[PDB]
Amino acid sequence: KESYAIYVYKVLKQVHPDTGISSKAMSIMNSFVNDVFERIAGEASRLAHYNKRSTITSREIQTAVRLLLPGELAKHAVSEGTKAVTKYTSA
Amino acid sequence: KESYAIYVYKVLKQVHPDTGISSKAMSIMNSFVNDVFERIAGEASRLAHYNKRSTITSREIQTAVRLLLPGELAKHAVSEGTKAVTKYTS
Amino acid sequence: LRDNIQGITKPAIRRLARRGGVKRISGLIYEETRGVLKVFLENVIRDAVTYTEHAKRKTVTAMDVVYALKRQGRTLYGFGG
Amino acid sequence: LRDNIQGITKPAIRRLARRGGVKRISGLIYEETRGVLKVFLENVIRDAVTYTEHAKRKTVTAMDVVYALKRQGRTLYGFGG
Amino acid sequence: AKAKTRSSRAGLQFPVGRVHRLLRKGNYAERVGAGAPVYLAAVLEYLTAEILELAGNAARDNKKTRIIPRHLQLAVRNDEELNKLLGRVTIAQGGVLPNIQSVLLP
Amino acid sequence: RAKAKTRSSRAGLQFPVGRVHRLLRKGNYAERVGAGAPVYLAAVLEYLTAEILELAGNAARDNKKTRIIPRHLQLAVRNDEELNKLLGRVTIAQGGVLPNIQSVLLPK
Amino acid sequence: HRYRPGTVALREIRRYQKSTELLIRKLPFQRLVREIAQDFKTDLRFQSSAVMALQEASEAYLVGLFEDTNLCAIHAKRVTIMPKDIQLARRIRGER
Amino acid sequence: PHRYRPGTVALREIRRYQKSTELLIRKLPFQRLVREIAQDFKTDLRFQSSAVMALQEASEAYLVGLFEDTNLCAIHAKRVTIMPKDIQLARRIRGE
DNA sequence: TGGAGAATCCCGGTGCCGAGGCCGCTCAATTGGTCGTAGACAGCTCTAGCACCGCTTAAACGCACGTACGCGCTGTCCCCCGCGTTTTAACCGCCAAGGGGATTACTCCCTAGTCTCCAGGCACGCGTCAGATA
DNA sequence: TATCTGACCGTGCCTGGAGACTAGGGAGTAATCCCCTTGGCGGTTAAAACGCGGGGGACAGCGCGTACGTGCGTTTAAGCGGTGCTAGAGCTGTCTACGACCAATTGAGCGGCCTCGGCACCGGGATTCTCCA
Repeated sequence: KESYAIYVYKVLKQVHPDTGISSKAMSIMNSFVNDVFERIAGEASRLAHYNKRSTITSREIQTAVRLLLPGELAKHAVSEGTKAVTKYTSA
Repeated sequence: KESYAIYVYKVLKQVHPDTGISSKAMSIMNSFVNDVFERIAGEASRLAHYNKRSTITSREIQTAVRLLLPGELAKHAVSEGTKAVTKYTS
Repeated sequence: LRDNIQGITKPAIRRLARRGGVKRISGLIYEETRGVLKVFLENVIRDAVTYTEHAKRKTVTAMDVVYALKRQGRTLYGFGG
Repeated sequence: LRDNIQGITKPAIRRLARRGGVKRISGLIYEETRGVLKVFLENVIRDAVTYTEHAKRKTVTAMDVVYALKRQGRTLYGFGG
Repeated sequence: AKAKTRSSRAGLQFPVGRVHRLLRKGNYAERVGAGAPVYLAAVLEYLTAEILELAGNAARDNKKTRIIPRHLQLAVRNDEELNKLLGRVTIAQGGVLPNIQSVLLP
Repeated sequence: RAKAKTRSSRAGLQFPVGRVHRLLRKGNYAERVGAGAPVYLAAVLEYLTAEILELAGNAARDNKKTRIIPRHLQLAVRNDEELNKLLGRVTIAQGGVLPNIQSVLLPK
Repeated sequence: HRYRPGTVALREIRRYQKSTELLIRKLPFQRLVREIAQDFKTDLRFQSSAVMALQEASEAYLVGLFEDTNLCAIHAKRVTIMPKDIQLARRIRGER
Repeated sequence: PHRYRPGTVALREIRRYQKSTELLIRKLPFQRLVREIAQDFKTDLRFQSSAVMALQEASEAYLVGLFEDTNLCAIHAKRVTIMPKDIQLARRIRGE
């Protein structure tokens, strides 16, 4: 079985260094990550099919995030996403 | 641009011979056929992904029709699809 | 198995109303709440059994219930996905 | 462009309430209805603007509004959807 | 040999080939079976026939021989199952069902 | 060959770019997947995970708990407006409800 | 002469429940759409069918909301609709 | 003896059941209800324990949200007691 | 406003089980090279969206008057809450078959892929009949 | 009932569906194995059912005061028609860079194992806290 458990633990230790987490909260966070991934991937697929594109790009995921997430969350998610794409391209 | 206009008109002349259909009504019927197509195809795709299957078959479409459509509509639609599939195979 | 809707007892509906913030409950609430629960459980269980029968299984797994709940927009985190 | 919410007049809101079946209307309904319409139009128009700026267009199409309403579970027929 | 359409083999009016193409390029599965477009074409033809039946009845109730969007709206909201299938759907130029509550009437 | 550097490390992310790419290609979303799309999606997923986990840790600190239970996740989601809008149709199992008694229910 | 208060309202209810025409004037709704969309993108164009789609969706949404508002007003033993009925209906739907 | 006025124990129960997070329906009657509903769809059908727990969690969350909407409907009619017309109005506004 | 009983919070001790860390390894991610096509970019055509003017006419707006209706108040009775008591069936622990979910192997039939070709479906012009107004 | 204006079947091009063959891989079927679902038995004890008093709130009646409904005259700008113009939607062509694909390598994550501290639980005591005089 593949899960997002160790990455959620790494993000938690980055954010809260002395706060632990239980197994049920891990199952909820894994389901949250899977649900958000499915939502953004489905919206980006629908965006690619609307404009006669056979490719999902970072632009597709960006406008899917901007469609799905509310205002402050959308703006900040665009901020770290564009930062990550910029750092991936530069190195 | 493709549309289901001639097929909807054929079904209408099949069941209501002395009855035409307007252009906006035809656009609504085309949007209805597209919406039901997208619903059944998406549910069948999700069913295939849940069962670790790489094909969409008549079983997936039948289960999608059973899931989406209400009771008597689902029963009659499953009967029509099974009749068409058996007539196609025969 | 017959007449198991009486297993959802009146103090259970009282506790569920207390969690919702209901200070005072009338006596005809319980039959309506039992009917509402039966309608909801029928709607979820029918889709779960359909998902099970497509898989050619004899057991209703938790993911079938999760997919049934996601079918009518009632996503349930904590049981798999 | 300013003060354009007042173009949704009191007889227009009255006609919408008469189509909805409302027999008697308060005087404070109209401001509330204009605010609800502004919120709904802001949501749908923002989604349609995002759809028409993803395609690198400066014209909002009818299919953009159709896709935006289909996203919020308000599917609109008769416009190529 | 002579070309026979797959809709004629299945005894349908809706195109099996177009539904098969839209299933193949719609990105639903890697493979698409032979009976799935026949099944989905039959289901779509049946639902079209049901909507057009009730719309023709609503048009004949108003002494009109042409179906307008109002007749489709009356057909959808007058049948319980079709209203359940089309509950979150707005039909343009459709209007509403005529309903007045009992307390509003004198 | 050179040293095998992870795609997550060269984008500065903890979430896996490679797993996100392999779930995007096998999810039947498009015929092609771009290179920067899994990076962008992993960044968005990591941001949302950190946003929920910060408020969940704050809720666990408010209840004097070192660990995070589903109640803390429910409090974190429903006490924030944007996370409640994102997760409005989502039931958190073993999560409970917010404390809310109406003003007219309380005695005068 | 003068009718009793309520029968002209019932005649208007029966008139507007059998028609399909749009009850909001086209130009004020168009200007409201261009006023709202100015906050998202400057110098933006609209097709005519996009504005008609927005008008049809907005009219259907307001009519359904006023139906639920009327049920909320009837539930409180009233015939006059008030803003608290709109707020209650929008909360039960989940828009507030 | 000592008696509390009616309403104090109710508010105490509201506080202690909104502070808690457990399941308020007994497990075995819910399991028999689930099995007697499922036997009308397919006979000789088994159930995982996690499926019944997931059904119980979804059912409890649905009933608690419905009772919140029912309570706000009852407050809208200048009442404290909830009645079946409140549940019917809430389900009609949601669309059930 | 003072006081008795009840509930609620706080702090100290116990122990237990699940969370956090470590280890071998295996398989999925990474690196290097190739190749074909998706889309980026430039260019042009022609649709159609924007701005403006006149007018005439339906719709909106302001104001007067009156009545239906919202709302506050009062009374009463009935229905539900609080609490004590009895019963009952839920909850936990512990076995025990045994049906069914999961895994592996194999072998075969179904479906993608491609060449060809031709006929069904789409755009368009011509004929004309259905709701609408008077 | 009389009349009207557009909004509704035949013809030509063309492109995508059909027929046919080949390859290959997904899936169906047989065997098997270990988890886990179901059923049963017994104690126990917690919770549900039942009964009863009483109080407070739901509901009906009633008066009043005001705020919408209806109607009528005046204003005003929506709507239709027409003209003009230019942004830009949409199609076509070329090419190039970027993603699919494949083979070899390798280290990151996953299953298993182990251990200890975070927290549920129990109880004495302070601290509200509700209700009655």
